[PDB]
Amino acid sequence: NKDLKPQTFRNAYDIPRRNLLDHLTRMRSNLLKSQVHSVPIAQMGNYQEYLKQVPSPLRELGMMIDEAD
Amino acid sequence: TCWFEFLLEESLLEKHLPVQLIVQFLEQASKPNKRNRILKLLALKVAAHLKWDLDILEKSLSVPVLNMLLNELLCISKVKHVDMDLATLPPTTAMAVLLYNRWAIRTIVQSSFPVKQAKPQMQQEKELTENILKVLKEQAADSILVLEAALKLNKDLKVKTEEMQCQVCYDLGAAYFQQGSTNSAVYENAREKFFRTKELIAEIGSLSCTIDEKRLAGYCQACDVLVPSLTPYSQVHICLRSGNYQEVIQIFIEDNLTLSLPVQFRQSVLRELFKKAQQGNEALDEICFKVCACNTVRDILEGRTISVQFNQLFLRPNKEKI
Amino acid sequence: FTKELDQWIEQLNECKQLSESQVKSLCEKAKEILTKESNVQEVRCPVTVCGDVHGQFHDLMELFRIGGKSPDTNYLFMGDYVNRGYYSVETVTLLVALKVRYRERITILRGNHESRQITQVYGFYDECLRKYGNANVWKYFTDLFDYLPLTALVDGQIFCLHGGLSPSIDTLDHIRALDRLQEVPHEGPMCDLLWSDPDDRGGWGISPRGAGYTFGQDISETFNHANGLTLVSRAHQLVMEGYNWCHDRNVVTIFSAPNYCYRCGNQAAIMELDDTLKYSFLQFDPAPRR
Amino acid sequence: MPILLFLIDTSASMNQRSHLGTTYLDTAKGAVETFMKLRARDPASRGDRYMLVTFEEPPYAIKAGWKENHATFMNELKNLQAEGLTTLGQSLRTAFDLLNLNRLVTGIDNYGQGRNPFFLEPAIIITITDGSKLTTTSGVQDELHLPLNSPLPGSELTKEPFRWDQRLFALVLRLP
Amino acid sequence: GGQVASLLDTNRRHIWSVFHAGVIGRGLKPPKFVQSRNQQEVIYNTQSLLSLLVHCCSAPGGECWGAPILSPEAAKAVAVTLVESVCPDAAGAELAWPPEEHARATVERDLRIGRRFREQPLLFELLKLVAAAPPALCYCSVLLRGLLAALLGHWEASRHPDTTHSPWHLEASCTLVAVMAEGSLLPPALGNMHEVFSQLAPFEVRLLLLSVWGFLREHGPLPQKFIFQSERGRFIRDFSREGGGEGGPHLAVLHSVLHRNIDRLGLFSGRFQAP
Amino acid sequence: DSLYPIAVLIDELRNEDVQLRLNSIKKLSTIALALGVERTRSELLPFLTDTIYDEDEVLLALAEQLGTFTTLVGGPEYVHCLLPPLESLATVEETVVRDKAVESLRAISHEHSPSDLEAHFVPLVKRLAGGDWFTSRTSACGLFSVCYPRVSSAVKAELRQYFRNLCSDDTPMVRRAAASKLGEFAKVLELDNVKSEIIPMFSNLASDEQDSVRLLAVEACVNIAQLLPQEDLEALVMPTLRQAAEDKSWRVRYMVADKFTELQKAVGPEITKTDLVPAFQNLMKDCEAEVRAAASHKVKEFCENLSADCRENVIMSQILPCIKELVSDANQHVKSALASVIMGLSPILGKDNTIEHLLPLFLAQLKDECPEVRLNIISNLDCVNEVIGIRQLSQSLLPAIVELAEDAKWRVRLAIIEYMPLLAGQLGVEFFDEKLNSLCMAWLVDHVYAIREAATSNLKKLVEKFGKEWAHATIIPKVLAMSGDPNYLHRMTTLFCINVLSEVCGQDITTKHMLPTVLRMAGDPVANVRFNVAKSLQKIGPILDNSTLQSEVKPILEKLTQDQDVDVKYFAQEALTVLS
Ligand SMILES: [Mn+2]
Ligand SMILES: [Mn+2]
Repeated sequence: NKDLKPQTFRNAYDIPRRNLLDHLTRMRSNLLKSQVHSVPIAQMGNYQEYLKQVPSPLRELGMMIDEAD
Repeated sequence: TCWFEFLLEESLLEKHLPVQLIVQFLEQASKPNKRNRILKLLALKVAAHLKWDLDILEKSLSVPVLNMLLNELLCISKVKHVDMDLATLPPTTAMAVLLYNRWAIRTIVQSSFPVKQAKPQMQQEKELTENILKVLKEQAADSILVLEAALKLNKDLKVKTEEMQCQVCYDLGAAYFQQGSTNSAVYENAREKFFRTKELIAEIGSLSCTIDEKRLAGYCQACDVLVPSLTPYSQVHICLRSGNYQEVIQIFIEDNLTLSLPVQFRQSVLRELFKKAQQGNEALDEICFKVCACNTVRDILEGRTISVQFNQLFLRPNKEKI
Repeated sequence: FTKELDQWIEQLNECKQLSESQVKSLCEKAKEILTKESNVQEVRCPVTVCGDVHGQFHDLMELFRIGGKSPDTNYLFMGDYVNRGYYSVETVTLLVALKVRYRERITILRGNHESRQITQVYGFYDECLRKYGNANVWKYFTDLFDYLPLTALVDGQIFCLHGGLSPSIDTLDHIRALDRLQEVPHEGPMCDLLWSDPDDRGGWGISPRGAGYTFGQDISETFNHANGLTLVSRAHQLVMEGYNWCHDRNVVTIFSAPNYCYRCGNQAAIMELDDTLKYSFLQFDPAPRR
Repeated sequence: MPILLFLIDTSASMNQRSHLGTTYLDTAKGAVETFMKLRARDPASRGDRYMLVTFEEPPYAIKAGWKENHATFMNELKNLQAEGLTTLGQSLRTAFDLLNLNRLVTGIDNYGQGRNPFFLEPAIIITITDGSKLTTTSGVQDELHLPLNSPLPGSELTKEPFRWDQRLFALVLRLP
Repeated sequence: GGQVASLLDTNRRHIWSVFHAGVIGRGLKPPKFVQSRNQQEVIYNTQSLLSLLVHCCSAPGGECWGAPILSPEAAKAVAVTLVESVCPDAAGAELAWPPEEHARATVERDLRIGRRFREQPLLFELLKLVAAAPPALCYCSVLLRGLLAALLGHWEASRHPDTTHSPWHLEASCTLVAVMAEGSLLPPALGNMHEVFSQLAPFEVRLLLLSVWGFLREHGPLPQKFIFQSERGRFIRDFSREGGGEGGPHLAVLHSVLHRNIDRLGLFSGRFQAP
Repeated sequence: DSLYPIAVLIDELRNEDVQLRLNSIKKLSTIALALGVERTRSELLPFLTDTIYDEDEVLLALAEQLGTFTTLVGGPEYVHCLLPPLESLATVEETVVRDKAVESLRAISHEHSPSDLEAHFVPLVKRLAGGDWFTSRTSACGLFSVCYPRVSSAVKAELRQYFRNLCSDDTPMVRRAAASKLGEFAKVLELDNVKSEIIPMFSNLASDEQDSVRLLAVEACVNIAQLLPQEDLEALVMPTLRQAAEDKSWRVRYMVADKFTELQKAVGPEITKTDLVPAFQNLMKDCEAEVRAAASHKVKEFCENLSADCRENVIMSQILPCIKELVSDANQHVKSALASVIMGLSPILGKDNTIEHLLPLFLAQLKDECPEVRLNIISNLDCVNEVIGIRQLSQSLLPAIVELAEDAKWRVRLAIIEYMPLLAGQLGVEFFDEKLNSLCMAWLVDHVYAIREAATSNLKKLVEKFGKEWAHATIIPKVLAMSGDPNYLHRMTTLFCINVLSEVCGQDITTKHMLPTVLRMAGDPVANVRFNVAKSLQKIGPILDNSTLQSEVKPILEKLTQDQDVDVKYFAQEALTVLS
């Protein structure tokens, strides 16, 4: 079942054997003071949405589309 | 520079001591004035600055621009061309018609050639080239008679009659070679023209004119092979043409030692012999076996597989075969 | 007779363009080199894989500061080195100069913007006119663009490619058989190769753009399994996190043009491959400008 | 106030490839895209609700009913899979059931008070299918029959599932 | 001649951070396959197999030279199973040759055929064996068409200036035209131009192969044309009766290619005489 | 008919597409060279005045070409005839024509004589401003400025009064243009005439109904304030400055906030201390972050240029009470503008005052969410170290440095590396080794190559300071551990640090610890490693003992020069030739 939300950092049973030591190092570091980037493609080039969730800067003084008009 | 800076300059052509400039002049003068006549005069002057070398004008300037250029030249000096003749004419209007008809023959020959198709304005040029090539195909015979009659004339910036005859006779032989694909008897005239060109080039060795020596050598070799009127290739060819096959077998056995003939050539002549035995002539059966055996030894010495023809020929083996 | 190339690389690193004859000699040398290259250019690890650059030269220098200088770090560029940027000429010239100088240490593929129509419309032509006064530099570069490889293959596993897949293509041998020396068509294999975009889809789909197709997970899964690939590295679309996995980690979209049209505020990334084919993505923000 | 119900065939026979290299389902989805591209050209067509029905089982057959935004319709169309049988009759019954669901509560169908052309809920069902024979778990039905096992309340007053203002169109994809 | 522990070491190589964010696939790719086989041994294995096939195909073994007639039924059997093995047909499998633009719709199948011919060199040997019986090569026309489309695609996509930089494709083009000539799918004039292929560039050899395609469209490699001449007991194709049996336009394009490269094709001009 | 140069060539050349029009326009020099000077000076200029349908493509190029005409017109005497068509060209609605035309006209004033410009230039300004189109008046005020150094008083008065008329116009864009030309003109007019004419006009245009004219009055404030330094100034720029300080126009408050430093230096310290400090105080707490960020750049210069008599008193009484609100602001740009410059007050404020006051502000900005603020805080810590000493800096700010030594942003880490040799230059070997030497060694395995090469140089500086007796003890074995890593960029870092350290380590030291590791990498399967080894042997070649050179280095370079990759071949060959 895809998109079953693996809990690799919360469940050791999800860890593959071949990817065990490196994942162990990663989640060891992550537990200390020190998956992601798999967004759906539809909400991947949304710059209106991204800029809406970002602070404003200081104000000033053939084919069909290719993104960003 | 540009067409305007060159139009006012009466010495710019005298300073650059070109074909791109010539096609720029023609392109500006492409539309129908005194500026047009001045541009044509400048283009003719700078074209004549190159001593009228069609071997450099043909490659760069396209067919319709060069057609316009020499048509303007004929309008400048002369006045069909076949019916007019008058080869005893003033020098300028002699070599002008000579160069124009040499160009006509040369572009017919060039148009017959296959060009590389462009994988990636063009339509107008294509239509114009097709139209002028069509009318040239209509009047190619007139040009052939004009150049042939001129080659028989040696009356005379005068140019040497030897070079002016060698260039044109080469063009005649090339034109005949173009038509030789259709009518094989035409090759005889091409042979004579090509031999005359080789003799004249060996005689004087002029430079301006300059001829591709390799092209002339290949032309002469082709004419020697085609019309008879030596290397083992031509020996096999004449032996096949004359119906003699024993010398083919002997030269093939010698070729197994020298490894001179192409393997493709040997396979093709073996196939031709098989086809002729296939058509009749029961006397060829041993000849087919003999050349098949010769090709088989050639193949094994070259490290290649034994053909199916050899294997089926050795069904029912016989003492003489072995 | 290669010190002048190093001086050109140094000159271009200060955002100084080359002259018309310099660009001409560079393009002849690059055309001579790229003619040998196959459509699927096999690339040996280690290599750093970069996405769209799109004229942002200072962001390309930021990319070099992240991943290392060009002779020392093997680079792979998946198309779109021009348009939508103020310094398209400088960045494309630097990439071509590095390809000429270090032909084994840098690979440059062809993107959808490496075409005459797209460069004319979206402003590489206008930049060439502004910086040179004649379109002969643009003609030289666009004639050079036909020679770029369409795709790349890293150790026979990762399949770097600007756009996406095509319904007419099922195997890499079809891509190798393409006559890539031509304009990017409006239909067919090369067009969809440089224009296609993956999607949360079923089969194929007509693209929102006017060219290419859009394909779902089953398509890329079949493509990966048929061609013996693990991944289809990809660069055509805009990505906000710099990189984004697609299709159950069969396709990854790497974007290397931070703050894409100087307005998107997008983060960029480059994917490093090392001797064991272990991937690490370095996200980088745009370089500090005025 | 038009309604555009799409009865997309999702039988596994829709996985046949055409010469374009795309399955019949891919061209079916593309034909829906082309249809809304052409329909949106008319500026009086702005107010228009699309529905989606497939050949799946009744809980999963409908994928965009009433009060479902156009984005959900698009997302559901893009992600269709051809994995069922050609239960065309059952899908037609559920398509007409979807359309005639609200007719009684709002009383557009005036029963015994005359038929009012001015009281209508316009809709057309476009069923994009192939010419392949109908299929059920039992076998090949070889003729379009509409099931009547679980009638909607009030279905006895019309005697036919399809209503006055509902029309059926078919796109039988025969691309070789 | 055909073509073709963990965690302990990983712990030892570890440094307090993973550094790499993952491993693409199963790590490094293998060192690929390796081949080591004698060429002469391949030649004589092929010889034993082909001799067996010729024994099986021929009638059971008068003139003290000559050979038995290969059975066109036996060679037809070899041809149809060759077709089935290399490309299971029925996309385009009618004996009629389609237009040249149709080759752009079957390009995946043609590349499959081309790879099969490249990987298994004896497919050409069995092709020549099929060609030995004249009418049987017609039934293998799908393979000929597919290989021709693959070679045409290569020559169109070749940026090299000479055919010598494509050794296998040059040899395949030469062998393919020679096989059509031997099977009399081409007249002797058109079937002789595998001599010049090593001399030309890719675009003229592409043009000549397109002339092969055009001739085969115009005439058609069909078995009904092969009339049974009972003077010997084997089939004959005589193109002269079919009209334009020399192949007028195709001879014309070949002679134009010759005239272009007359500096080097002078000696070969005698292999393409229409009479 | 068509042999005539000017019309027949130029019109039929301009009838083509755009790029040919630009080319043919650019060849208008050549048509002047070909003809004699008298013919062009008598004929060519009318057709420049005529056929005005050239579109915006060629007007700037035509204006530039008219500008470069200096000898082909006839000489300095006839060069005044380039005034009419260029002026008529200046009546084009787009902008770039006007400034390009006036730039061209100013250039050809070098050939102009007083009488010449009195006869034509001043009447040109007269008729130009009198035109019924705003473009003519904008070009009139633009061309106005270059007459004063050559004219006499009699027409200086005409220039001054016609400029006065140009201040009080009604259409807005001529007001903006004249307002722009005030500041450029303010630098050349006589001060008494400035008082008589410009100050009433400058004052009542500072109160103009259009915010743009107020903006450009603010622009001209400095050029009108750099002179007139008597009580005049006290009653000159005061009204407009106090009105613009807290003006409703946010843009005016912006552009004042970006210009206080030059104004404050131009009018003495004590005067600004007395008069504009309520304005400065309230500006820092303004409603919008725009003006707040604009003014926050000007802390260091405003404080440094102030009067030492009460510098600390005025700074702690006016700047710090609002700097507290600025630091805890919700806007990242305001804090970023603050952090770049407010830390330069550590010399000015003293040592004890810095430790008592500035350090909590520095720590608050070091914990800031926006990384730009953190980077700006780290920017100039050398001054803080110089005025505070290594002791208090290591006592207070060091854990913040440790936290930002492993920050998310690579630029912050790059900044931290730059001051590590500085701090280690004033710190003890033992404390530095236990605290930061491992931290310095943590940077050589960073993802970013800027960080890696950044702290390579740092290691060179450290070895240059400490010496081999410690580099051998600590730096070298952990580098050699990094030398065997599978990641080839770690091997790159090994080669780079070998290159940089060898220069400052020791010939025997290099030959007996650096050399065998380099000998190991010559067999690496990565061509990057091998050519970098060749380049490294080239770099460390003239450093180590010469006996081992041909004994050990030479055979591998004979092996590397036959490497399969052409890059390693080239680098090995170059190393072989230069080693000699
Ligand atoms: Mn984009
Ligand atoms: Mn793209």
